[PDB]
Amino acid sequence: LTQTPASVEAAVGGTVTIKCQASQSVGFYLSWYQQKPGQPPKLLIYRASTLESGVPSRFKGSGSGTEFTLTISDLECADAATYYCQTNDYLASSAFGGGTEVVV
Amino acid sequence: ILHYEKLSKIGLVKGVTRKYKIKSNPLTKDIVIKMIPNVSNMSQCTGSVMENYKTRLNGILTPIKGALEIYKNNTHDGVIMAGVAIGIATAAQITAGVALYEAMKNADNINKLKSSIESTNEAVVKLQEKTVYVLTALQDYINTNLVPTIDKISCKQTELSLDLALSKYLSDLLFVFGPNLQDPVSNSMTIQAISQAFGGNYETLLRTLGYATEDFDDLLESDSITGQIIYVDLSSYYIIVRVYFPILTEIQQAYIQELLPVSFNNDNSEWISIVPNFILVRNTLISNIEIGFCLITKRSVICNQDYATPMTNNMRECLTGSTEKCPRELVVSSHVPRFALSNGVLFANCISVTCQCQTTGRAISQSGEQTLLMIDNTTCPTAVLGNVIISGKYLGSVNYNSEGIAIGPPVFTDKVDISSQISSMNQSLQQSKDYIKEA
Amino acid sequence: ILHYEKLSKIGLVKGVTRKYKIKSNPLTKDIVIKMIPNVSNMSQCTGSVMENYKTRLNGILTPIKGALEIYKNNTHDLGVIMAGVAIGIATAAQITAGVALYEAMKNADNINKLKSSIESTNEAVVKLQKTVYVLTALQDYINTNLVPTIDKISCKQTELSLDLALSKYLSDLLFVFGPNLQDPVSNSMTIQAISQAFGGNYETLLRTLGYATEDFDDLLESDSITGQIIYVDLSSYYIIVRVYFPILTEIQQAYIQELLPVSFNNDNSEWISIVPNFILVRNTLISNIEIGFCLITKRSVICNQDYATPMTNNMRECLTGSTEKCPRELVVSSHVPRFALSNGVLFANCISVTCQCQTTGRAISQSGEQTLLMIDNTTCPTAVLGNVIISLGKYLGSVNYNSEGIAIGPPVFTDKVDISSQISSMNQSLQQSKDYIKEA
Amino acid sequence: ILHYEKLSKIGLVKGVTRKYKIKSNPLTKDIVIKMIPNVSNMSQCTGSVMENYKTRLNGILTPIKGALEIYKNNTHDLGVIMAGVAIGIATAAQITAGVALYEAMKNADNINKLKSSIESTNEAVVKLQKTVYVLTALQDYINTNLVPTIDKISCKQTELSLDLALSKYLSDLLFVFGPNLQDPVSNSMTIQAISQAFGGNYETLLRTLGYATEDFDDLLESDSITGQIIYVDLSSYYIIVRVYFPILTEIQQAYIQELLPVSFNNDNSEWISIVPNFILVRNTLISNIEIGFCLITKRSVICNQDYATPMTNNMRECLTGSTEKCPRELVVSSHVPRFALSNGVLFANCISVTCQCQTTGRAISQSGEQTLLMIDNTTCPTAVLGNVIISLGKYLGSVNYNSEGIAIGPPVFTDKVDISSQISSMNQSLQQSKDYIKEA
Amino acid sequence: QSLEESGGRLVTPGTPLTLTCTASGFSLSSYYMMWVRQAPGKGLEWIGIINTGGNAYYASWTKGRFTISKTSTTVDLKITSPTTEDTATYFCARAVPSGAGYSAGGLWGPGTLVTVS
Ligand SMILES: *[C@@H]1O[C@H](CO)[C@@H](O)[C@H](O)[C@H]1NC(C)=O
Ligand SMILES: *[C@@H]1O[C@H](CO)[C@@H](O)[C@H](O)[C@H]1NC(C)=O
Ligand SMILES: *[C@@H]1O[C@H](CO)[C@@H](O)[C@H](O)[C@H]1NC(C)=O
Ligand SMILES: *[C@@H]1O[C@H](CO)[C@@H](O)[C@H](O)[C@H]1NC(C)=O
Ligand SMILES: *[C@@H]1O[C@H](CO)[C@@H](O)[C@H](O)[C@H]1NC(C)=O
Ligand SMILES: *[C@@H]1O[C@H](CO)[C@@H](O)[C@H](O)[C@H]1NC(C)=O
Ligand SMILES: *[C@@H]1O[C@H](CO)[C@@H](O)[C@H](O)[C@H]1NC(C)=O
Ligand SMILES: *[C@@H]1O[C@H](CO)[C@@H](O)[C@H](O)[C@H]1NC(C)=O
Ligand SMILES: *[C@@H]1O[C@H](CO)[C@@H](O)[C@H](O)[C@H]1NC(C)=O
Ligand SMILES: *[C@@H]1O[C@H](CO)[C@@H](O)[C@H](O)[C@H]1NC(C)=O
Ligand SMILES: *[C@@H]1O[C@H](CO)[C@@H](O)[C@H](O)[C@H]1NC(C)=O
Ligand SMILES: *[C@@H]1O[C@H](CO)[C@@H](O)[C@H](O)[C@H]1NC(C)=O
Repeated sequence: LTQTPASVEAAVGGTVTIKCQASQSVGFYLSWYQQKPGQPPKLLIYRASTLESGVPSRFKGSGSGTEFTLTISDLECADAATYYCQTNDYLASSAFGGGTEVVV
Repeated sequence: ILHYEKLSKIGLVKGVTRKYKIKSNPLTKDIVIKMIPNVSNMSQCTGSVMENYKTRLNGILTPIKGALEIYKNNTHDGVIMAGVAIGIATAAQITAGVALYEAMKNADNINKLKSSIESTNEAVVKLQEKTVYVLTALQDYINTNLVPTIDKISCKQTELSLDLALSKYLSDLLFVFGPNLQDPVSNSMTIQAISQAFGGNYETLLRTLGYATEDFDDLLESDSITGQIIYVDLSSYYIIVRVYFPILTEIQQAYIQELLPVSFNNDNSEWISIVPNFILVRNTLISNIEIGFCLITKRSVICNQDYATPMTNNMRECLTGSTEKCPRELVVSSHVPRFALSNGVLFANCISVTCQCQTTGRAISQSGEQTLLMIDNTTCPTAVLGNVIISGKYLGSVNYNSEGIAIGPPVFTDKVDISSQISSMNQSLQQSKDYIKEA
Repeated sequence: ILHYEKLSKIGLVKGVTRKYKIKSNPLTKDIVIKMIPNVSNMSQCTGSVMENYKTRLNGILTPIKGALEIYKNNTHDLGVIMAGVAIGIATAAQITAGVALYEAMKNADNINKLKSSIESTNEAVVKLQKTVYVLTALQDYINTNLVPTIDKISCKQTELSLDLALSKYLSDLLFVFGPNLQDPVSNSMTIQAISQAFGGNYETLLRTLGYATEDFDDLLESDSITGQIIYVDLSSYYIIVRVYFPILTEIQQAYIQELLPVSFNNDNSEWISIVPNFILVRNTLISNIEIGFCLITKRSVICNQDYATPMTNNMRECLTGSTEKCPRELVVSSHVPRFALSNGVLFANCISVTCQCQTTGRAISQSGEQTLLMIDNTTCPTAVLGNVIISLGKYLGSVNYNSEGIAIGPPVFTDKVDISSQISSMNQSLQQSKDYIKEA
Repeated sequence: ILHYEKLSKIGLVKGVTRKYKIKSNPLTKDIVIKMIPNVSNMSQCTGSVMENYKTRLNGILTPIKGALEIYKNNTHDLGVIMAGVAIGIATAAQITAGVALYEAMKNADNINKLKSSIESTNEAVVKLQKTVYVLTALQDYINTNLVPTIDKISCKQTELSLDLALSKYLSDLLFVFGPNLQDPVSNSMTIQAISQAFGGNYETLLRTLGYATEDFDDLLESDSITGQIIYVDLSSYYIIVRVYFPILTEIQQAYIQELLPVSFNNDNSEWISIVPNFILVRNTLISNIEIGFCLITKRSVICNQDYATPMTNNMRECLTGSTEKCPRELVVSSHVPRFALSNGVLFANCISVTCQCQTTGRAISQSGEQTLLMIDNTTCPTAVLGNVIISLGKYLGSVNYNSEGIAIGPPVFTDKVDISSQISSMNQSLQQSKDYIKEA
Repeated sequence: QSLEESGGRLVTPGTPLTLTCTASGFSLSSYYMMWVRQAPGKGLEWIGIINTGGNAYYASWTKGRFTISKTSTTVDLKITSPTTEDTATYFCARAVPSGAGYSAGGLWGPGTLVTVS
């Protein structure tokens, strides 16, 4: 029901890990987005393990109940923008999480 | 021709006579049974349950297809079956394969609607083709329990509940469609078992197909309505089954006579005769009948086969008024019938039960010589047996009570005691043989 | 009385002794079971399902009412007299149950005065004024599943769901209330079957009525609780059943003795003795018992009725200490008992299995003569068999048991298909002997 | 070595030959089963139903705990030194199961340190923590049907529905966990029965643990997967059950032969030979098999234990050539098989069923002396038996099969009452023969 | 294929405002149409979703100040009693048809800045 991503990593040329944990159990259902400035978010991961068609082989994240983390294996300049982890379990109310800055 | 009067003196009181019936002349009705529900309304929550369910269902189904293909590959256009390819098979399997091949025309006609069959989301649908009824498993539960509460509960509970429902359905189905069923080519599988695919309510299936008769219940209960699998699809996961509706045809000059047992008194002991209770008199030829597989109604007996069995010559000789050949068994239990009423007269071992008349107020007594005592108007109208008072006449011999008859030797019917009797018997025979050889 | 010492040497170890119990003295309680849910709510859209269901149920119910009115019609007050000529053919149990049916007909009539109130109940379980409990069928399903979601799903789906539920209920019911029930005038039908009209939930049915007793589970399991139908109404579609609660009264001077079998080595082959496992030693009259129908609780055998059956003379003679008459069967299987424990002392066949003594380490073995080996406190304090180490007690019988020796009876074969062959061979040989004797 | 050619002349046509497989080498796993659902989400209005349910389930569970405590208190580790004296009367299987129970008790305590986290779970299937799985009973129903519709219906209706559900669950569970379960210290109870604590959902129970094996279905259907109870917690009302996954192993040089029967005729009347259908030719030793308990597949017979039984000597001879030894019985029904096919060769009783082949176009006749007729290429290719056309191959046996004839054994009868009648008559005839011998 | 949506000019507080998504290239009844909001320099915020039928579920933090409606080939998010807090770039998104859960946001619209005086 509540999200708390706090990584704010600023590493260049290496793997970067972003982590968020829900207040209560959310099962396996959680999506990781990407938002470059001036553009709408684009889905990167849904169900916390599946990759949306089009994304590269990287952007492999995983986790379990109220604990999820996305790892960007092969980092480059093109991959530098805000990251969000939305809970998408309840139809009645689905909420986003705090923004993160990779600042590569 | 059973001399019921002489049998009544050893506790075998004539009972109810019934007629004998057997099925014949079936009628064929095809019906599809879709084995996978449609969850297009709530696909957001499926997850990976559908993939595992489909894998398990394919694993369950493929042996059936492999077995049916054996008889579908060889049969060619009557119909000639290649014996060499089949190799080993009985007559029933050959007949079932012939019927299955004959059903291929309707199987193909139904299969022509593969696209429409897969896209049905309802418990029972009717697709015009002649019309064919498509059933579905768990589609009513998904429609009326999960979809309505799609918004109230989380998508993790819906998935778990759907997985549990599918697993339970598979568990129920495995009892019938699992490795136990290794002879798909046969028309001896009852509709009650086949209904496990749809959920266990064969009433809906039969009503949908359409049953037109007044004795439908009697046919249904006696395992006389059976079905066969004529086609299985591993892509859309559906099976086409052909249901057979037969008609009961009462056999002529054949009836079943029932003999109610009673415990008689001899040598200060209670004995019960060991004689079959149900006797199949057909064309004035007595023989046994297997009642375990036959339904018994009040006025007739219904079976799906002819269960008549040969009866030993001694039994037939005894049933025809020769009581010397009928064995007896001693009674040690205190719960055994002691009296029986037939045609208005009362046959009752009158020493064990305090049998006592009412009109004159005296008591009815029997001497040790007699085995059973017959009570009717002549003796006195009303009889007070134990705690029950009761009120006809006997159409047989007038002097029934004071007749007397010889009785047979005793036996023991315990399962274990048979082996001991046989062993001791042989022991005795061997001793006599050795003695004869010595002299 | 059974001379256990001699019986042990042939591989029949004495087991646990149990008491013998049977039911008696039932107590009666009436209850009304409805067969049709009261769909008063969501009536605006139900289709023609109810009419078809009622028409179907009428055919199922009519035969029961027709059978009951054979004994309800021709019976008059005096005790209660009966018309023997009119009733026709009947057994003792049927008449003994018809008298009870007529006795309960008065309470059935008293209950029937509340037909309007019974027909108007729309809950799974209700009480009407003593008190009479009404148990509607499928009412919970309609109240908790269909009614709440009436608006969400188009009622054309609600009609189909109700039809499916009724069809499933009828399919379940037919297995018990169908043509298989040829005689409804008997009080020998279990509650687990009478409850099928309520969906198989007999726990609620029994809990609703008084059940105060500390031996309820044993009574219920043994199928000693039975109900009888004493009224059927084809206007409101309900049946008044009467349930019996008996009490277990243990027989005096009677007990059940169990002899667990053990394979024994004779003539280089292991055999198994063929003797009844359970023996009913009642008033020192040895007899068999049909233990299959009864219930075996750790401290008693509970039976619906006296199931004692006679025993042949040879098996009585052998159980008394004459081992020469007990048959033995060959053992070709590999999974059979080979040792047993009885009050500390251990009776084992130390040829098929490996025997050893933990305390000393030396192996303990038997020659080709001994039938079984008895390991006790004196022989070996701790015995290692296979992979189990077990401490042992002392034998209270003979000082020298391991070296007594006894003869054994003749072999037999108990296979179902082999009994016929054995009989045919014996008759065949009898005819040959008759011909040979007649020749001389 | 069954002399198939001679046996075929009396309606014993050889069938499929199958392999013999027996379960062996189990693999152990543990799983918790809770039996009281959590009602914390709808606790505000639930009545006092849960207290009564707990009271009843405590009585249901106490006997199992008492039975288990016998071995736990009396077993001390050295192997494990069984008390022996305290146990008293016990069986080999019971002791072997108790040893395994004590061995599993070591791990059963580690799972017991999560008790605080086992009551809090409110899901049908949950994973704790080296992993533990908790399968709450009757928890999906509450979460899906009752909690969502708390506001729609009055709390009284919800309480009544919950009580009905609990009573139904108890009714379903009381068949196997009640007084019938006299011996809980044993690892021979199928997983189907053990899953009754989970509502007959053993598929989910096995899927959670992982059925990582190719022959899972055969083991499941052969009762080869069994579970054992290794703990009972009355305070939290749960049970820890250990499941066994065994592997099938084939017995070398062992196979099973099936002889399908045909109704031959002799002396102007039909007959059918009485010979065992399945024969276990293990290590070239003929023996009977209790095929009823085993599972018959298309190319193998799977069993949980060696079921071989001895075969009477007079019956081995018939399978070895001496046809006259084995018996036969009369046929009065009109449903017995009358023809069969084996390796593309037809064995038919042409007198009972009309024979004809289209190739020649003329009928096939059988003389009175012959018993069965062998039809193949040599005679005429395509037979027209009944209303089914069939093409036949060639026979590998003697060319002049029909010319040769054989003798047949004596008639018998296999009815239950006929066995007693024959024994009595045979015992009577022997008595008269003995009296005649004594007189002279 | 692009969920082009009409924007909204700055409006004085206390007056209604309406936005629309001019969906094209796909059927609008096949998928849900969730609405999302993002204040400038702040994280995304959820403001409701609409079923295929006329059943729209709203966020807890909004006291029924929004109105979600569906037209033959467009959806509308009408605002009532706007205030300074309402300023943000509203986005129009369609949920992934299946396999992800509710409000997966498979495809998103360009977004429109609904500022408030
Ligand atoms: C029977 O024919 C079908 C037709 O495709 C074929 O797939 C199948 O393999 C055949 N069966 C065998 C045993 O060859
Ligand atoms: C499923 O969705 C279709 C199309 O919207 C609708 O016609 C049908 O009634 C729905 N079924 C259920 C279970 O609501
Ligand atoms: C027995 O006597 C009564 C008269 O008391 C008579 O009506 C009846 O017909 C007699 N029995 C029969 C069945 O003939
Ligand atoms: C055979 O009959 C005799 C005398 O009637 C009897 O003593 C003997 O026990 C009987 N044997 C058996 C077991 O049939
Ligand atoms: C419909 O159901 C509600 C709740 O059970 C009940 O209060 C109401 O009386 C019902 N309708 C009638 C008139 O019985
Ligand atoms: C009993 O009496 C009633 C009323 O006369 C009648 O309808 C019913 O058929 C009778 N039943 C029998 C079988 O005597
Ligand atoms: C066995 O021997 C021990 C000493 O070794 C003794 O104390 C005990 O009482 C003996 N008796 C039994 C019953 O084991
Ligand atoms: C009968 O007894 C003899 C010798 O005691 C034995 O050879 C034979 O196997 C036995 N056979 C039967 C038919 O029981
Ligand atoms: C025993 O054999 C004789 C002669 O073969 C035969 O007449 C008699 O019926 C047989 N009886 C039985 C069935 O044991
Ligand atoms: C339900 O119960 C859980 C604990 O079992 C609790 O955390 C939660 O707040 C309750 N409320 C809900 C959302 O059901
Ligand atoms: C076994 O030990 C426990 C713990 O002392 C005790 O409560 C129990 O009564 C003992 N005996 C049995 C048979 O329960
Ligand atoms: C059957 O007959 C044909 C023609 O005689 C022959 O080729 C064949 O070998 C025979 N057996 C078969 C078909 O294998």
